[PDB]
Amino acid sequence: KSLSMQNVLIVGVGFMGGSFAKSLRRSGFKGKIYGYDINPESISKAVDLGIIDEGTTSIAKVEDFSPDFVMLSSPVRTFREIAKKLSYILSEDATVTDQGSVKGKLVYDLENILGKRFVGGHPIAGTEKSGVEYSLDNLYEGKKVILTPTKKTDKKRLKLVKRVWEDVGGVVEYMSPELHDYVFGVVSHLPHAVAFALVDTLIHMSTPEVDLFKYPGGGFKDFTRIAKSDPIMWRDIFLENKENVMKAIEGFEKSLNHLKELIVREAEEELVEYLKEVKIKRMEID
Amino acid sequence: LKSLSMQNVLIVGVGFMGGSFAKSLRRSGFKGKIYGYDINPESISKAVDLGIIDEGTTSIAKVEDFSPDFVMLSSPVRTFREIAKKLSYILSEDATVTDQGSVKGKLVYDLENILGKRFVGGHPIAGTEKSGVEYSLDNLYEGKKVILTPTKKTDKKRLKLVKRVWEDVGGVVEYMSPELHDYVFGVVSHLPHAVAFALVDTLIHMSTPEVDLFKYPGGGFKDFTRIAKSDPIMWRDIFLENKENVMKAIEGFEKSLNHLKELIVREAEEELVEYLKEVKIKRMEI
Ligand SMILES: NC(=O)c1ccc[n+]([C@@H]2O[C@H](COP(=O)([O-])OP(=O)(O)OC[C@H]3O[C@@H](n4cnc5c(N)ncnc54)[C@H](O)[C@@H]3O)[C@@H](O)[C@H]2O)c1
Ligand SMILES: NC(=O)c1ccc[n+]([C@@H]2O[C@H](COP(=O)([O-])OP(=O)(O)OC[C@H]3O[C@@H](n4cnc5c(N)ncnc54)[C@H](O)[C@@H]3O)[C@@H](O)[C@H]2O)c1
Ligand SMILES: O=C(O)CCc1ccc(O)cc1
Ligand SMILES: [Cl-]
Repeated sequence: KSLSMQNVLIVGVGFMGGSFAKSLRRSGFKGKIYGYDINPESISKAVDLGIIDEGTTSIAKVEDFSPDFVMLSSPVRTFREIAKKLSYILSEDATVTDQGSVKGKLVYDLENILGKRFVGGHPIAGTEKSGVEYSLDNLYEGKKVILTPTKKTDKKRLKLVKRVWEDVGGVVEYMSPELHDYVFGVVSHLPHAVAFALVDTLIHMSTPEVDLFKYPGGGFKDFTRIAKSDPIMWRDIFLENKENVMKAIEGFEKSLNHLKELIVREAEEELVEYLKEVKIKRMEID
Repeated sequence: LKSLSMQNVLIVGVGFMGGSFAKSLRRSGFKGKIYGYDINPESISKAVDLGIIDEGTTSIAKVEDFSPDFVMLSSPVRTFREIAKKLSYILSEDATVTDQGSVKGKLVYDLENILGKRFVGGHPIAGTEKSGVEYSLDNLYEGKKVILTPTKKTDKKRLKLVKRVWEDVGGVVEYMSPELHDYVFGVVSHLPHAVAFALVDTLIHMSTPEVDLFKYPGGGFKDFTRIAKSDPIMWRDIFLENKENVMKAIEGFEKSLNHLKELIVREAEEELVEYLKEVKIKRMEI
């Protein structure tokens, strides 16, 4: 009947932060939406789009905003040092949460830094776009949002963050931080990794007279979609989820090694079978 | 008048590509007969029902009553040889045979050995992961590359014919030796298929009694693996027929993947970024 999120801080006002801010307003949130960014232009473009009401590039200026709900949306490796400043600035009743692509250890360090204020999350929604000029107001509609509560999580804040994601249309599901990094190490980080390595392959396998990038129409096209992926976002994911990424890369090698042994032996029905399972499983999801 | 040059067309393999060929031929104003040959009698009746072929047969002998002067081989690649042996005597000396097979190389020379002057090797760089005459399109080749692989033995009159025919359906024709062809598409087509298939195979064997990874397709897995729904027989044929190149391509890819793994393990922040930045190469886009 009447609610309690006064002032919302968007930390890192780019594509995800702006999609959050826009989505939230479009769901009928009527309080303040503020921005903190190291880039004055991220805040400038954002204000000019009516995406935020006001922002800054001083973290100290954030206290004048009195945020009670903070969404972290910069690259994941900026989170810890930002949480530290925030822990001196934020009211004990503020809630802090995030859209970072990695969870695991990060969620525990952030609980430790921010005490009971922290709830880890990750919307599985993305279109590989960069910058706030690209942000959408319906990005989260029908998408899984994963929250990663731990024994220490404040239940009410868990509930508050969950409601909020539902208001922008997300479908919420809980996972342990560790399980999240495994699941997404395999389902998301590993595919990006092989996409980057494929692009690298075609660079090294071109000759001066033969440009392999002239011939995308035979299966490579979907892979070029990594053209748009942000190199700093991915460097940060790869390092922060290092262990699980190595594991996922190893399982893949395992799969690729099998397939190629089938090719070497010049199998036939084994190979056909292998391809047949893969088709069947990949069709199940679409 | 002009097309006394092509009167009776045989499509061998009345599937997605064979039917897309028949459909584009008709659409471009071909008035002659289009016949079909397939070991699957359902391919034939479906093609006739859909107005894609006028008549067809599952009996190779029958093909002689059709009197074909232009044959487009559209079955899985490893059927071409045995089929060719049947055609070498069923077909007129004045007939032309060409193909849409995804591999060239040795198979081109073999087919000019069986078929003589009749044969011209070809490969339209068009299509999708779908199988079956039901998914045939009438505009599949428009503005797509088509690679013809003439040799020192190719009849020049038949080359011009096939080339013209690909142009009448919207194709953009260029030439490659049969060996360069198999190198190029080994790397830009066959390798991305192997990699997509192995990507799916990875989620199968990294799933667990604690988690079905197929439940989370939205972080990159889906987009990158459409082509893993491709047809198992077609791909088996491709991997075996072009094995020396597929193996070289896969090894080259492992060299790239290993490089990235290396940058990740030693947390080489700057190099990683620069490796990922490779995707911003102009060569690539759209
Ligand atoms: N597909 C996706 O784009 C997607 C999906 C899920 C999660 N995420 C997560 O969203 C977060 C942000 O991603 P994005 O795609 O919006 O990126 P983006 O490149 O648009 O924006 C990042 C924004 O954060 C700002 N920023 C960078 N360093 C900062 C710092 N030290 N302090 C304050 N601000 C800083 C940048 O100026 C930019 O405005 C990441 O944690 C990422 O893992 C992205
Ligand atoms: N996008 C693509 O799917 C694509 C693109 C370019 C080239 N190709 C090539 O085109 C050919 C056909 O591919 P498709 O995707 O149309 O496969 P498809 O499965 O749709 O159709 C192949 C057809 O050949 C028939 N067939 C199988 N063995 C046969 C035999 N021994 N004799 C006669 N018919 C036989 C099948 O019954 C089927 O009707 C393949 O050589 C493939 O490499 C495919
Ligand atoms: O599905 C795709 O995008 C690849 C289509 C495609 C597959 C094989 C081939 O030889 C040419 C084209
Ligand atoms: Cl192409």
